[PDB]
Amino acid sequence: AMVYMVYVSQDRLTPSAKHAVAQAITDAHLTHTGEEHSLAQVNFQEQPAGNVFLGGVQQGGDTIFVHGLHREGRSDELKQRLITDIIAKVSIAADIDPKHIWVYFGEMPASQMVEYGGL
Amino acid sequence: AMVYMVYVSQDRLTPSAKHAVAQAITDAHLTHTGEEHSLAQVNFQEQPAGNVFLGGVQQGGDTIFVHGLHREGRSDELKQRLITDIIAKVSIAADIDPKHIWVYFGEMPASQMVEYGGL
Amino acid sequence: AMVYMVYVSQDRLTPSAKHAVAQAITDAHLTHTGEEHSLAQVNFQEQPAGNVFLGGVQQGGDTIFVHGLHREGRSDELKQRLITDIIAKVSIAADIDPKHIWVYFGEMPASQMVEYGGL
Amino acid sequence: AMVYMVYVSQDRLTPSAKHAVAQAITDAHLTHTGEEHSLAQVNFQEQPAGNVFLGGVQQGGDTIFVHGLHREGRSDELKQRLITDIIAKVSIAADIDPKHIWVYFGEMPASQMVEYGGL
Amino acid sequence: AMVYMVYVSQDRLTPSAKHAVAQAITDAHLTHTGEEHSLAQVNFQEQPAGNVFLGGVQQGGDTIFVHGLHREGRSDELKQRLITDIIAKVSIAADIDPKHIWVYFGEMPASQMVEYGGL
Amino acid sequence: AMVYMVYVSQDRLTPSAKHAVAQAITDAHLTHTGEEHSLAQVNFQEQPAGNVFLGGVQQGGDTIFVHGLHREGRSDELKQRLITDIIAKVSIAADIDPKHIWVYFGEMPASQMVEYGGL
Amino acid sequence: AMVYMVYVSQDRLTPSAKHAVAQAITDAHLTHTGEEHSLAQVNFQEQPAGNVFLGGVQQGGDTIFVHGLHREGRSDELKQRLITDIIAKVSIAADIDPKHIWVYFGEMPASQMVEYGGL
Amino acid sequence: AMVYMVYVSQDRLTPSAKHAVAQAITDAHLTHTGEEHSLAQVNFQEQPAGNVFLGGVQQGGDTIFVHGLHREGRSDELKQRLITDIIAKVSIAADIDPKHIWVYFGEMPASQMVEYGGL
Amino acid sequence: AMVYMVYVSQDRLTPSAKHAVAQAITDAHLTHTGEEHSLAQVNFQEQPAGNVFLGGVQQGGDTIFVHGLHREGRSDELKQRLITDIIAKVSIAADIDPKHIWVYFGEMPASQMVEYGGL
Amino acid sequence: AMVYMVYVSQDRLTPSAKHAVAQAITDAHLTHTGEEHSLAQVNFQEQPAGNVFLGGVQQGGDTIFVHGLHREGRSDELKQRLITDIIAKVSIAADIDPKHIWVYFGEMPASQMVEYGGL
Amino acid sequence: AMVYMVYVSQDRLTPSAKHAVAQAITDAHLTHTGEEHSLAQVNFQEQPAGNVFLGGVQQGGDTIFVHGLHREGRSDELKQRLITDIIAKVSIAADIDPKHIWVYFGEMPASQMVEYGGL
Amino acid sequence: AMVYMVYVSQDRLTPSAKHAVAQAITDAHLTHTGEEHSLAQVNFQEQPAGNVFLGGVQQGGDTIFVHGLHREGRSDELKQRLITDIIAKVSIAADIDPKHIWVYFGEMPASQMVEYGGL
Amino acid sequence: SLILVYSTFPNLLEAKLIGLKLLKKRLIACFNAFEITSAYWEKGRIRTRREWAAIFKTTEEKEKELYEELRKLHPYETPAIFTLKVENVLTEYMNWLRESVGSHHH
Amino acid sequence: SLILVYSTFPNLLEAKLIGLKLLKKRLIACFNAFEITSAYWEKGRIRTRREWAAIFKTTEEKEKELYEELRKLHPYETPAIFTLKVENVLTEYMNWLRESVG
Amino acid sequence: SLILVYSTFPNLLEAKLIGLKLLKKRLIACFNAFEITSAYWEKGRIRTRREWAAIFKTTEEKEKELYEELRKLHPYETPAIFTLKVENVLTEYMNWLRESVGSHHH
Amino acid sequence: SLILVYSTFPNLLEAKLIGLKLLKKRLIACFNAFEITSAYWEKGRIRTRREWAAIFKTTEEKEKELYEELRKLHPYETPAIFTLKVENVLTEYMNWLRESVGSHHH
Amino acid sequence: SLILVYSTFPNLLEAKLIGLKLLKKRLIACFNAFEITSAYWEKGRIRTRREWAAIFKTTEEKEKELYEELRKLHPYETPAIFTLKVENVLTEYMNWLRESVGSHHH
Repeated sequence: AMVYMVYVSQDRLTPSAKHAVAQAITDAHLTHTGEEHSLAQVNFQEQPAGNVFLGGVQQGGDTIFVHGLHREGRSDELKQRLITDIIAKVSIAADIDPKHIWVYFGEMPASQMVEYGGL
Repeated sequence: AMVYMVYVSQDRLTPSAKHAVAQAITDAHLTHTGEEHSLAQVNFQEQPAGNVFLGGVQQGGDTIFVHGLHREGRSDELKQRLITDIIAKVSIAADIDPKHIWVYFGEMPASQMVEYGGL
Repeated sequence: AMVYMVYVSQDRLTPSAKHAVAQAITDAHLTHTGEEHSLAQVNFQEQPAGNVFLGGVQQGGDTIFVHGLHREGRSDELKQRLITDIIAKVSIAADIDPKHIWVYFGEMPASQMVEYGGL
Repeated sequence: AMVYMVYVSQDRLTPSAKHAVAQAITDAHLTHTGEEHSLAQVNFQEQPAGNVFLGGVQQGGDTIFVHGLHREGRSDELKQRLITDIIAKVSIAADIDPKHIWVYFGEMPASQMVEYGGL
Repeated sequence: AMVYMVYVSQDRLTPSAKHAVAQAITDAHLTHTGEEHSLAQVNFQEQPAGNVFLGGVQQGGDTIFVHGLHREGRSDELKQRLITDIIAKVSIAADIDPKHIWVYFGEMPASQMVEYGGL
Repeated sequence: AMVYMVYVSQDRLTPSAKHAVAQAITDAHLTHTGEEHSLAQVNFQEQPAGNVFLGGVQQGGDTIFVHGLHREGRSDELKQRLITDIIAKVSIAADIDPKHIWVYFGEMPASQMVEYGGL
Repeated sequence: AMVYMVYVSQDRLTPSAKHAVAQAITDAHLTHTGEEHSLAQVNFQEQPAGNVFLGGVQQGGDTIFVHGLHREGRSDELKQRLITDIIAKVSIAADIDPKHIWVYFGEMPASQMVEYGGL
Repeated sequence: AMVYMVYVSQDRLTPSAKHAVAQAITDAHLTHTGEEHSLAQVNFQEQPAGNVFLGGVQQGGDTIFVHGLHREGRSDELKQRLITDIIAKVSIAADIDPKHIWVYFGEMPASQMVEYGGL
Repeated sequence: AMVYMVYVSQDRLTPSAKHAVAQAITDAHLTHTGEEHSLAQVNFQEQPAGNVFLGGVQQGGDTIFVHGLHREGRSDELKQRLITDIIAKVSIAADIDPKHIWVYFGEMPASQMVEYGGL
Repeated sequence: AMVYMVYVSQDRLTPSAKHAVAQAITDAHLTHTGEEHSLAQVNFQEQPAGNVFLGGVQQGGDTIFVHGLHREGRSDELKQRLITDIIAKVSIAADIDPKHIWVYFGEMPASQMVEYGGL
Repeated sequence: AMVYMVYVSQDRLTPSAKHAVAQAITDAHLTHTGEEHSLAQVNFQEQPAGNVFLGGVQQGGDTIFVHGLHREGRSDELKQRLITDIIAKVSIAADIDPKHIWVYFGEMPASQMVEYGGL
Repeated sequence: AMVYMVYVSQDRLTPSAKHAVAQAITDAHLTHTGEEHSLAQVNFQEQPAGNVFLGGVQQGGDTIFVHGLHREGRSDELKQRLITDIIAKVSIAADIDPKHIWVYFGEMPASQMVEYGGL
Repeated sequence: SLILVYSTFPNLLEAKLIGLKLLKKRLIACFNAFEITSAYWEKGRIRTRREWAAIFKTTEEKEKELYEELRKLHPYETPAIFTLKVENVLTEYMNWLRESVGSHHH
Repeated sequence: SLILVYSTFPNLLEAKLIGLKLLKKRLIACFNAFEITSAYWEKGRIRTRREWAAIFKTTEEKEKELYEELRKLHPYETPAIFTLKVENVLTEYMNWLRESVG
Repeated sequence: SLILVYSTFPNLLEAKLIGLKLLKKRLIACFNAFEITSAYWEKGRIRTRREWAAIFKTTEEKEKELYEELRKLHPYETPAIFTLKVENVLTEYMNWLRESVGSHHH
Repeated sequence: SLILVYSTFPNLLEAKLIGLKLLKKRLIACFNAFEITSAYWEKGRIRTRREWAAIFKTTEEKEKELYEELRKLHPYETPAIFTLKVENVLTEYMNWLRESVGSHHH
Repeated sequence: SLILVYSTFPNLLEAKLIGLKLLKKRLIACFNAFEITSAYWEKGRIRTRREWAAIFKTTEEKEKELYEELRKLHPYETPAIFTLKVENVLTEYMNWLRESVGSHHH
């Protein structure tokens, strides 16, 4: 049940686009992990357009940055397939160019990742 | 002086509830680290209700996600006690079900963590 | 092409100030990494003033927290210089007391950091 | 779903005693691992009395050797408690002096421990 | 020339079934290792039915536990393909449901594994 | 007080031959570990002739497989001397060709090896 | 049988106080290590008062520095408890304020620590 | 608050020279470590001249051996600079040729170094 | 050029015995290390008889503790031989029972060991 | 821009054969690395026929030994595919039996590999 | 006394230019290692012009490739200074553009590097 | 089937001398590795006399440099004996002062050393 | 005067959450919780379990409300809850205890 | 039109070598190789084996020469060699296909 | 002509901040800072200290303003500040320095 | 007498190559190079850069040739090059300096 | 007046020891040492060396004594020693500098 912070510009994703992007990341997570139970978090962080700079050049509202926070111990193969699936599914679900999508994965020991209060 | 990013929904925490949650996290930090000098940062990140999805399910304004950014080198027992205390104290301070609270701790070498400009 | 999340209060940085800060962070990234091409991302995350607590004390809108997400492998010396330059350059660009600037660097394997869709 | 090979002398444990020992080992595995489902294997390996030598001295039928095959990753504290509980619980269940019980734990990566055919 | 301990209930495998199960494990070992010379040991350990407990429930004579003792230094890929081949071939050779087959692999340094007296 | 599982064929070792083999393994253990107190366990595991296969070839009752379970931390030279001594001394004590003797040593942290109930 | 170098000022401890301090350290060593019989060494190193400087300030005869030389492998918890017990017990035995006691533990491989000539 | 054992010959340093040497080492420690207030200990160990042998040759009273006991984690560069500063500053303070000064640094985990009783 | 601190009782070694003991340790160091010319230091630390306690028992003047401070990197075999040679040679040179000799070796990185001022 | 030393007998490769062998190794390097820019070095080392011995038997001029010097950090998969591609392409380009081709890969840290003067 | 293999083209370096290049590499080696005794080996390996290919492009007789074979354990800063000095000093000594000079350093344990027959 | 590059001056070794040296190196490889089959490569690399510099001094044709490229995993003891044997055996075979023989061993993972085309 | 109410919990989090709730409602003055291991009969055999015990300190006037609240909050169906009486207590500590649950907070 | 010829090989090097030889002989214009695991009857029992499969693409007029040369080069004595016909194919790709093999 | 003004600082950050501030105010054209170790008398004995030195380059017209502003910003009570004169400077570099502080404000 | 010519370079290699070239041409007696960090205006904002500074020592007779050679070799378009005069120099050192660039080498 | 005296040394310890001896003798008020890399002709070819440079700050009246002592202490037979002139100095710094080497300390 790991979390994906999804950084996007306000008004770029309608409530249904958010739903699709969320379902896309969640399906990818389920597919490549062995969770069986669907418990991954997608957390949209919206900011006004023009708050993103690429190479010093101010951008519109097209960029999407997904910061994944994962338990450590998964193979490079698995992580590579998950990132690739995220790029493709979000590209479709958001009707957006893949070049606008960045995905970074951070890893932590499972013992210091607590979901649903640990209950 | 570690940093706790606290992702909550807009209008879920009043200014007094924010102070009490921040006081809970900071008190827990002092209690378990032994700083003696209270310097930790709590940085509230508010988003509209509906921006959080759990297993694909859009949420109301209840979920709280604490991302703690810490220096490495602390024991596993200290971190688990600190996480448990954060869940319990925030649950009481925010009048919220502990199942709505997620806590993740990421660690970095102390050399690449600078607070108060390093002065 | 690392990512710098920059957490600031709303209305603290004009559009031209945001550009000057983003330019300062990006210039420093180029300077110290030696990358020939400017591809780094500066991503501003604005919140209302009063959402930052230091030692349990609510702050105004003068705090700046920079969370840099970098590929691993760079020396301690390089990271130290880059952090110092970010603090100094941002202090000038934003006309802000350096004691108000915090900088944390997190590292990840390069193979799980995908910019521009990996294409 | 670890495996506990239990080496005992023939006719030392009645069918109901074997059940009581197996229950004691399995209960302790559940207790200390926190697994929600009881899937551990207790596998009794009976030999005629006189096949165990201690310090070169032939023994009767009172020796019990438990060889637990576990996934790696569990803390030293957890393993210590689980071993102590196996000794205590089996001593009661089998009505046997605890000085007659030996317990060795071997660890393997989880990816090369396949239970129930991996399905 | 590593050894597979195969734990089974008495009368569950006829002398020809033992031959088939032995040929199955040996072929799998040859296939996935580069031995060229066939020297792997299969060691059947028979015990009366009802000596196996799964989750505290006494079993009939259908369960098969294969404990592989291998030189360390083989890749996770190779070990995964070998286990899978063992499950399938033994399932056929013994005419048995795969869910009844457990396979654990232990690993040791080659210097402390001596076959055929080391001659 | 390590454990040596000795897998032999039924009726291959008389009660006196069992004592001499156990005396050989135990003497070798004391000689090379330096215990001073003789406490090691030799646990004979007998199976009917024909249960051992070598490269697919069913054997008579000659093969002997010693699985030594040891604490970690002993030198490579000590272990190789101990293995060599076990092969040679058992060969003489059991009147058996050394080519019929296999010796494997597995190692575990001393904390998870309890003998004589730990008392 | 570890060594405790105990640096104290000439005339601070009478022979009876030396006995008491030595027994306090030796009892603590016995308590927290598992050794059966007492073999640890306490080696008092006396110097004239005024030879100790703390933060540049010349002290009197009321400082005690215990340098313990131990084999590696003991848990952090054990070392904490043993240090705490030394400070508390020496404080009583020497009728000295605990703030005057410093304790440092250095660790070596057991193979390069030889007591009683190695005989 | 590290410890410097300083081995010198009786009568080589007057009390004023001891002060000067102690302050030189303490200042150097302050300089190259970041500690705010002076807490490091300098512990002079005097012995009669002739107790030092170099390459088998009995010396006079003009040798100084500084054994510094430090917490681990400091950079090689810092330790080099601090050693160099100790030799240069003690040389001036003791009016002694630097070739007569030896300096060794030993490192321990900070958890097993307790100053001022840990209070 | 390593350092040997040699803790002995006042009056136990005459100056000629000190020479003999010092040369025995220095010769052994020369023998087992490859160094060309003799540079190792032997530093006698005398204390009144009765300052040594073994298992809580006050000793007389016939105990010797050799604490050797060495650079890391030497083989276990070399260190064993050198320790053995020190005990045997000091035993002859001091006409003392070897059981009265203890020898501990501590190791440091060569970069933080400076002899002869580093010149 | 890594280097392949290619050891061959004089007159075995015409100037055009050298070109083909060089283009073969360079294409393989480009294919399996992500250089984009073609900068790998092929360095032919010619020696008279009969200078190569295999198993003590003097050879003709058919043997080709390729010593690759590579930056460390590439996966076993990638390195295995590159070697295989080198064997095949050189076999074609040189019209030579694959059994005559040896390929060893050495690896170094990138910081101590400088191409084109580092400019 | 490390070894520098210097791969150059025949007739590019006169006997005096060879001596000056060898003097440059050796001087740099002494300067940065601190040997004091000049013992390093420079071994020129000449091949006909046209045997070097860069990105598939056949070269003239200009390219120089230095393969330095060194003991491990030297700092990254020392190696980078040595490489830089080799490029610059060889460029001046050989009147060659630094872009024609490649320098690779490989490292080995000192135990498996024997010079001058080890005598 | 490791590779021994042997760097010698032209005309220093007759065809029969090269054979005797190659035989000596190959015999020593077999002797010390225990390989049943002789597959090692000895590869002579001849250069005109005067291309070797030692301490900046040009040499005649008497220098021999052996660069052995080995699979990793062999003990230090084994490598030490093999190097000593190469020096001794080559000295006799070539009738050459052993002070003229240098031997360096480089190690690589076995999976990236492909002999005989991997077939 | 002072009473001590003892209970046990399946983990630290459950113990702390309940203990903090009781403090928030001003029903206890403080708790002390410590790790324990226990055993008891359940479903035909002796079970062993690692738990957390807790001592809740309060005034005897609050005992009945405390029992009723603890019962509604406890994760166990039939929790251990019992009271130990105190023969004597330090005067100044009793005053601190009394204030913590005083009516002025409500 | 386009024809596909399928075969398996004991390892990637063998598949790669044979493919590069057929491309050098202009008998094929492309091949796609991929790793497989297979099972079949050999020594009176089902043998399993990890192999590499190869799909060779060429024009129909080259089928005879492709079959015969593949048989000469193949390490297996009785190798799997069979052809699949295609119903359709991109025009531009066919043109590139015909030019590569002539 | 060109003037060089030298000063030392307790750490890199302080040196950088002041140099960048002086650039922002168009009081200097450039600075070069480098790590030093120093010694001097302070409080009865010779102190050793790791510092950062900086050379600030500007025109002689700016020297008075530079001294005043540097003293206002410096962390040290009594800092080292002194001026070196240059005998010659590459013409085009002197033109670059002058423009950097020209009254046209760029 | 002695002059010092100061310049800066983008990296150590460039600094050393140029410094060795100047020695090879007998234009300077020696150089001392040290690592620096710098800042200056460029393209509308204050830039920061890590560099290597170098002090080239030579005779005043060589100054003009040195400036002209350094200008042709420098990787920067508008490099910093300026001269500091020396008030005094150790006699024997001046003699060593003079010999290093003496006409007898040419 | 303030003067700067420059020299180079083979290592840090040699630089620091001489610098501290000069302060002990009240011949300088301060030194700033920094690591350098150097090159110069020696024994027929250009040598490169890692060194430490030092700037010794003192008053003009001390220059002759400083030269003579620095010469006697230096590890080099022919060391680099030369003086730079200062055009301006912070008045409060100059007074601190003069007191450090004043006659009252002797």
